[PDB]
Amino acid sequence: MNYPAEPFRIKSVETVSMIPRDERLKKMQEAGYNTFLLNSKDIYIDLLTDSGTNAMSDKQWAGMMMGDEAYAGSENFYHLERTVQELFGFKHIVPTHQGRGAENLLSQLAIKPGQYVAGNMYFTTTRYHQEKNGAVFVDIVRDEAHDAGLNIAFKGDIDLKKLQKLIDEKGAENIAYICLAVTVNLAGGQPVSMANMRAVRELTEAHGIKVFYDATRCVENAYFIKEQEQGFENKSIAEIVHEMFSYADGCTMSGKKDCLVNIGGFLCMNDDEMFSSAKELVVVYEGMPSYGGLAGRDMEAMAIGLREAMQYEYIEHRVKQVRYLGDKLKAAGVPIVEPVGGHAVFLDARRFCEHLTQDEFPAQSLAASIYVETGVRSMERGIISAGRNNVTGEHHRPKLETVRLTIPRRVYTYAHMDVVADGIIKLYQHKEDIRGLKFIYEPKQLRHFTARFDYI
Amino acid sequence: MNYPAEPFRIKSVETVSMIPRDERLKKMQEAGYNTFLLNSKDIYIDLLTDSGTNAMSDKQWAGMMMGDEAYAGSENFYHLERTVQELFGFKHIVPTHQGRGAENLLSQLAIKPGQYVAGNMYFTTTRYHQEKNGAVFVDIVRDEAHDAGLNIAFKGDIDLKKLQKLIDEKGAENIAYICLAVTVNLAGGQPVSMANMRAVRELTEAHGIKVFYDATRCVENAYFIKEQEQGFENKSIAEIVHEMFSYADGCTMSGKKDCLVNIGGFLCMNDDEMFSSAKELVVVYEGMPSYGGLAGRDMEAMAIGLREAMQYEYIEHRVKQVRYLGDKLKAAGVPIVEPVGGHAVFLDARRFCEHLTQDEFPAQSLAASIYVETGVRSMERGIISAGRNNVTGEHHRPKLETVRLTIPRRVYTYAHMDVVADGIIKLYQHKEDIRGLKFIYEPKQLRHFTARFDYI
Amino acid sequence: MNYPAEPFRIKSVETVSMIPRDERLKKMQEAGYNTFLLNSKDIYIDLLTDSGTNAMSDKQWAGMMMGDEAYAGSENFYHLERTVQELFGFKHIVPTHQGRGAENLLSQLAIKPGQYVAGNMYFTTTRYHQEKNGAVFVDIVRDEAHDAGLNIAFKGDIDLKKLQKLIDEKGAENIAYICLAVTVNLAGGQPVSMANMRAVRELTEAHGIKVFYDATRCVENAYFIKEQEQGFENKSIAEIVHEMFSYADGCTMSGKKDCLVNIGGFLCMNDDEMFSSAKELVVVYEGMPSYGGLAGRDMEAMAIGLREAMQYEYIEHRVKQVRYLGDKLKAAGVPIVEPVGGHAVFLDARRFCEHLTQDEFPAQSLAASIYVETGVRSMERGIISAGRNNVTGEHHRPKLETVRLTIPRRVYTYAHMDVVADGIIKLYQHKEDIRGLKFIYEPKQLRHFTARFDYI
Amino acid sequence: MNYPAEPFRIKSVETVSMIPRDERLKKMQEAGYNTFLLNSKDIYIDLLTDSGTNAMSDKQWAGMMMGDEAYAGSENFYHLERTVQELFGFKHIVPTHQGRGAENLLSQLAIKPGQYVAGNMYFTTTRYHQEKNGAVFVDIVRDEAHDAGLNIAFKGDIDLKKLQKLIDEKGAENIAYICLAVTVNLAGGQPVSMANMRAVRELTEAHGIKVFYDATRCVENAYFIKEQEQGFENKSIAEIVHEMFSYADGCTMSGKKDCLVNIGGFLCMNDDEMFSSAKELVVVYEGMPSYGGLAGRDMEAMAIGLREAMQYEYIEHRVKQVRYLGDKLKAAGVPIVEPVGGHAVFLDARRFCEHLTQDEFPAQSLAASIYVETGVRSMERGIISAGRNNVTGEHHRPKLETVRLTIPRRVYTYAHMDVVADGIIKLYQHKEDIRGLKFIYEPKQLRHFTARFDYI
Ligand SMILES: CC1=C(O)/C(=C\N=C(/Cc2ccc(O)c(F)c2)C(=O)O)C(COP(=O)(O)O)=CN1
Ligand SMILES: CC1=C(O)/C(=C\N=C(/Cc2ccc(O)c(F)c2)C(=O)O)C(COP(=O)(O)O)=CN1
Ligand SMILES: CC1=C(O)/C(=C\N=C(/Cc2ccc(O)c(F)c2)C(=O)O)C(COP(=O)(O)O)=CN1
Ligand SMILES: CC1=C(O)/C(=C\N=C(/Cc2ccc(O)c(F)c2)C(=O)O)C(COP(=O)(O)O)=CN1
Ligand SMILES: [K+]
Ligand SMILES: [K+]
Ligand SMILES: [K+]
Ligand SMILES: [K+]
Repeated sequence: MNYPAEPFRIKSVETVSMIPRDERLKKMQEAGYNTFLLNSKDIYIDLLTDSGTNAMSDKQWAGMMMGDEAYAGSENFYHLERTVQELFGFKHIVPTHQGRGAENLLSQLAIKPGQYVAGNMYFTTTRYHQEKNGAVFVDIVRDEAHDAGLNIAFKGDIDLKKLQKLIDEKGAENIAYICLAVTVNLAGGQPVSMANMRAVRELTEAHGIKVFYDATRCVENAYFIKEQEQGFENKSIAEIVHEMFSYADGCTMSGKKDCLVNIGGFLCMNDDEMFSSAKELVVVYEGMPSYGGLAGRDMEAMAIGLREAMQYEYIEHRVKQVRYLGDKLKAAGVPIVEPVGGHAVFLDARRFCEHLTQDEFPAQSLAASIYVETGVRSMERGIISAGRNNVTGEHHRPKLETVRLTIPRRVYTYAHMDVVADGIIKLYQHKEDIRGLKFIYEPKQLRHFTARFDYI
Repeated sequence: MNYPAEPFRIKSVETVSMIPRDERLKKMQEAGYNTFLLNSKDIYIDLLTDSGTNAMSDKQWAGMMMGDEAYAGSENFYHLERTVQELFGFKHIVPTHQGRGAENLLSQLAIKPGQYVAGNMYFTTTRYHQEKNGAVFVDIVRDEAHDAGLNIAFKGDIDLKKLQKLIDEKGAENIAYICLAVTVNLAGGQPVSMANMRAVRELTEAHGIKVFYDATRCVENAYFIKEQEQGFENKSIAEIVHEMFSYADGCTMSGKKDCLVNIGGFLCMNDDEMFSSAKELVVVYEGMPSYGGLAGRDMEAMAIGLREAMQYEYIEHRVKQVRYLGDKLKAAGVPIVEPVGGHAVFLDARRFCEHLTQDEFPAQSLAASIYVETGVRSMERGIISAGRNNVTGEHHRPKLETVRLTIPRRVYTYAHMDVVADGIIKLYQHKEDIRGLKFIYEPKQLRHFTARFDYI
Repeated sequence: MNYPAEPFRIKSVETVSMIPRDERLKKMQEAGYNTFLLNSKDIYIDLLTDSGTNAMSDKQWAGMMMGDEAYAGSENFYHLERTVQELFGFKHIVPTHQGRGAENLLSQLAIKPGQYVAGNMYFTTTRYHQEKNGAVFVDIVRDEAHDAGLNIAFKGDIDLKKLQKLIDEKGAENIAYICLAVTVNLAGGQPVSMANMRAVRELTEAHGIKVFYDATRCVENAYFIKEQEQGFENKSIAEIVHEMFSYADGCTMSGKKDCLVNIGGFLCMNDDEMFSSAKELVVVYEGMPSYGGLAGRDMEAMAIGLREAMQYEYIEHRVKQVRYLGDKLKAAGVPIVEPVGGHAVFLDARRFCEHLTQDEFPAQSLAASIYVETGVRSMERGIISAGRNNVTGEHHRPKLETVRLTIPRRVYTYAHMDVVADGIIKLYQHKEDIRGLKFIYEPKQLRHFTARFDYI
Repeated sequence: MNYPAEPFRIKSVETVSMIPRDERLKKMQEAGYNTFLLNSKDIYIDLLTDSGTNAMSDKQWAGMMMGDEAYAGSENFYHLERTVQELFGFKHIVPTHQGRGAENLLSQLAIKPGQYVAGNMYFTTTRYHQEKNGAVFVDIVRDEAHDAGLNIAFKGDIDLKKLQKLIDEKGAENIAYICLAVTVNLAGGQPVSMANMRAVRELTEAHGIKVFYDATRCVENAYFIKEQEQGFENKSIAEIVHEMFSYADGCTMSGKKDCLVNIGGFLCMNDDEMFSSAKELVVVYEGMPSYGGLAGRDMEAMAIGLREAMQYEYIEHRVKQVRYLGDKLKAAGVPIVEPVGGHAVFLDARRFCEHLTQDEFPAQSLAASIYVETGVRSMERGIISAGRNNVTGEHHRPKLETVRLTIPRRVYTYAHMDVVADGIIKLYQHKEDIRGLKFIYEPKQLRHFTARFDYI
């Protein structure tokens, strides 16, 4: 089916409600026109992020009651370890409270100052942690991933020619590692093909370069592989996931996405020495190698969640619900990044706000207008998030200037998607009304989280 | 709005799945062609009943962690007591584990053998408990309630002429009480108007006759009053509910319906003497006057749920979701009871299976076929449920021969409704294939729950 | 150990507090000097009963999150069914909301008016249900069970000579069944030996008489067999429990005791015909044969709890904690029923209040005084509970006139036991102050639950 | 009362068990004789730490069901924020996943390389983050805090003459801040007096020096003030806590101690500019200013638990339960740190193992032997934990060479304390059997967490 019914039913609910437009106007201004700064109770449908906002199952809530809260050697850590070893096939695991805790560890463990890290498109926390440890980030994603309107499969693939050029020009020894993300968040939640994963393994292995996956949305990625990559139509999601990670030396994971939890992450690796070093560092920032800044009950819920995520009907519906929202938006001519990704519809604010230049922050302003007009919260994924160039002080200027309608797993229905689409479509009819913004307060890094703006 | 989005979002889920038709064929025969005898894991979408199958809120689950499990005087009982006193306006409450526990008490308390009980249509457990205690049930519902296809408002209303006729012919002193149900389940979930409740109160009070409400779906009932009775458009659901019970001497309640819980009921009354007698009897069958066969945590969840149920947007959506299913079926030509009621769509098995006689049990067989062809469980509400005449031994033979597609509160989506409608519409295309049934095992009372059948 | 440390640790808590003496004085008066009528919030340590007041484990609370709330065929019911079949060895089980629900079913199913039911001492709800159905209760417990101060093992044993006498004088066909309770609650929590169950099975079998156990505290009973009956020292609690029920035709169970839950019970039987008849009747009073008036989650919690109860260290500590309280009392010369039973210490009010006659209700008044002086709630288990002779209207006058300090499973500590002991011992120093009571309001049955009194 | 009964009762339990000595011997060797490396399942009574191991209340578990899991502006964050503002009286709060996350933030925010941080005794993570950010740690605790056997009140107090000397010799501008911990963990859980907090506040404010409290066991600290400092006997615990922090510029807090939770922490400050900088940094390591690496439900549980901690009878019993264990050990002549502190009894391993030198790691070995002989886990708090001098590479070699029997809040009973005491006293009788240890694996920082040893 184009659009399957939910492969689950509702066990428990939380209410939603909408404050009137006059009040939303005030709230948007109080938040300095940054949706990050709005309060949860003032939001009707919260599409800021699919991170940590997921609905857990009855089985996970059973796990929540069985936390072994020991400071060291918790049974829940061992359940998590066994599960990740079985499903991902990595030798070793260090839990972290969430994904950027794992990025902090990886970056300190695997980067020498002066080295290059090459990735399939930047990510905000990921790039900050690479740069603060002395690395230069090099984008090796295929060109197509920066082309918003282009409807092509596997937009997240690395261009092997860009990888080869980095190697030839800078030398393999000067490359800390390749960061391969599945899916690619800022490209629109775009998947990477198994073919590309295998090809990257082969090239890097030949030159002795390590490859660490960002595994955060690896199950959405696995779904696209099953759906679209020839040869995989009859493989299980679990088989796909396991093969994906066989092409990697380790991974960072925010469990707050595809592990279907509200908190949690981990760092994996095959190398014994790196594992030892990781454990020496985890106690500095996170907690013991057997809790990593998580309560025992959360290691448990994460272990259970990862295994649930492998169910075909669950992930098919997950992805197709997002696709449904995108299809409704397209049917009305609303410009979006194509194809629709695993976790979100990305409005293309470059097209939506043609009357604004990127320097007046059209994505940031569009996200504010969406809230004011509909009570829906969405996220800036453009020039603000991209941050400043750490050598020149200028904005990084991504080609993609987008607003992310991000869907938490198992929280909303198609009726909620219809409400979102209807509201965005009405706003599009008067898109010329959206005004440019300027900074009135800009943090020194990861500025999108807490920046404040005013209208031009 | 015709069909509002859910005014809540999902906090936790439980998976659903479907076993193939060939296995369902076998399971249906193992169940003696009676949907009550099917196992839960063998059912894809379970519309057997809206009783006790509801999804609770996060707030209710918080109350589930706060059970004061004292054998007597639990703080949870006091919370329930004051909630019901506030919302229903009755003087006294006695908790029971569910509705038929309250029916057992009322019937033993209020019936002298040989007396009449008059109601707006029979109900199965209610009539059995009336008859077990020596009463003769008299149906005083308006004639239109028995006319499946007749689309009129407030089909649940008592015909005051029938009540008057009973008083005239039998004498007021020979009437134990009037049972006034809101809504009327077996009529299709049909509401009773405020005007009717008032007229019933006036006539009964003039003859000294007691009126006990069956409050089980009172909130659905209050919704229909708000929506359709002129003079009530601007009243809150809560003030409608309170006014309704101001015309009663007490009530039975299965909380497993409109109190949004999985177990729980109670008996209310204004009379001090009956309250005293009720407390003497509750300890025989249920438990103390302060737990009545419930865990403290369940009195808590029931108190919280009754109050949540008064939110307009919740109950508007609840009722319109049922209406949506009914609208799809009607549009495709599938025969249903009209108008659509508060809790369920009722297929008209008489019209659906015109090739069968009522003696061949078309509702029971239609329910079996629905399960075989779709994995949806539905309920017989026809000749089987109506039981036998306890004087003559003949089947009661109700005019309404129906299969009930019953919707748990806050559990399913419109997509689930679409799946259900598609399946029933497909079966309707070959309705001539539905075969008649005969009993192979018949229980001595309430026979629909566990009777077994074979095809004739 | 005489007194083992708890074989568990605390996963969660609820607070306790004590209102001052002058407030307790007022509350006791407002409660008509009946401890049943006190509110939970006004109680410091609530020892009214071990029924439904148990602390569940983390595993049970895990189970509480996994309720399959289906109206029929719940997976939780099948887990319960398979657990009871495995552990008790009965063919069939019918769930009930608690114990007296099962007694209602048994008594209606197995008693013809005019017949005798013989038991190892009466119990309150049990005897009422026997009588209501037209049986005469005959006490066949050994004489020693009525001798409060006698310290002998297996006081709950049936006297085979009394059973034989009944067979000889009334005929086997006039005995509905034998009701063998393990342990015997009103004898002081006294166990029955395996030797005795064997002998009763043999005598009843020879005469075609049925034996139904009251299984309510069968695990406490199994503990005494293991501790004290020759040949059982190396048998597991589970092995002992299974052998016990191999001597029975069925059982009633209140799960609210040894199944470690807050609500729940069941009826078991080996006979196919009785099982069919039980299922016809369960739907009248309780619910479906597959929920019996319980939420799915509670059948789950009860299935888990029954299996947990078989852990030797748990039930060892359970029983020895009670024994600890009894030993502290005996050390101070406070008169109690001997030996200490499985679930409670029974103060011997006959000796404690030797200045009052039984017609002045010493046990009722002692219970009132204990609350006033200490904030501890305890239960009348004497002339009040015994009720009225249904032929003569006089009080039944049990030899045992006792006040029960009943200990919920896994709730209190030895320090709590010490506080209770200190309070009772202090009261004992001035026991002469305890005043006689008289009825002010007397229910027609099970009078102890809600009766009100005043000082003579 | 010397030792009060628990001012709560048990709501739910988790089982404990003991593996036999021969298995414990093997597990201990497998853990390289480091108790941190043992598995929770292999531990009978786990006294490793009071961090994150607490039992929550029913009210907290209710709060666990009401997590608003929004990525930004969660209602649970606002509850935590207003709770801490009310109770601690700081202007601003930034949540962190636990204490060392708050220490990472404070140290990066408030230290310029080469500055001094002075504190009332070192702590492990605290000193590491100070040093890693370029500070030199200066111990300004009174000399008596380092004298295990010296029983004096308020041993945690800063020596004002050491602070004055630091200011005189280094200059106030070269002091990054003062770290004032309440209680002082490594001194034995020793309280700081209100008089000392005032004196430190006066001196630091005169030189424009900031004082940040380590708030981790501030409620235990408040208890000692109430119990022992003249002029506070009639004040509530909450009034005392609020006054304490009125002498501070901010705090770090691990909520995993006195906030009665299993995960959680925060950083407080009064200064607006520092709040802004902390928010710029929190997003790097932890998460948003409104979740800081915690699930919404954990911010809820922490807000609830901090408020519960202020209950006098709760904290009185908490501290007096520790005292009970300490009193038992002292009476048998087992050497301990005196007086007994808020959270633990510290065995004095220098005196316990007088036949060993500190170079042979007697605290580390004594902890290993306690586990082998008793199944009780305890913590090294001596030469291993103290780590190496970051200039010379020599062991810090603290005067206090101790093993900590650390008591989680609301988890164990006095009977568990008796079992622990019995086992320690028994081991003390053959204390000369305890063998010296040497490193076989030594981490580069915080080495006690994962170091492995072998017998000399
Ligand atoms: C592919 C990847 C992520 O998507 C990711 C997180 N994602 C978020 C949360 C967030 C992160 C960065 C932002 O600029 C942002 F505005 C929102 C999100 O909504 O997209 C992390 C970091 O994992 P943590 O969030 O568990 O630390 C690593 N890798
Ligand atoms: C208007 C009313 C009810 O609808 C009702 C129950 N209703 C059910 C459950 C059920 C009852 C009787 C059946 O023949 C049946 F097949 C199903 C239902 O599905 O409709 C009760 C009794 O409340 P209890 O179920 O809490 O005891 C009293 N009054
Ligand atoms: C050996 C047996 C029991 O002990 C028992 C109950 N016991 C209670 C509760 C109660 C019962 C009767 C009283 O007079 C009383 F004051 C208190 C108790 O505290 O002892 C039941 C009945 O099980 P239900 O309580 O689940 O219906 C059957 N059999
Ligand atoms: C006075 C203070 C603490 O006691 C403290 C922690 N205490 C622990 C856990 C632990 C910490 C350090 C160790 O060497 C250790 F072996 C155990 C403990 O058991 O004592 C923290 C840090 O708070 P976090 O643990 O929430 O990050 C800051 N300040
Ligand atoms: K249910
Ligand atoms: K209870
Ligand atoms: K923990
Ligand atoms: K979250």
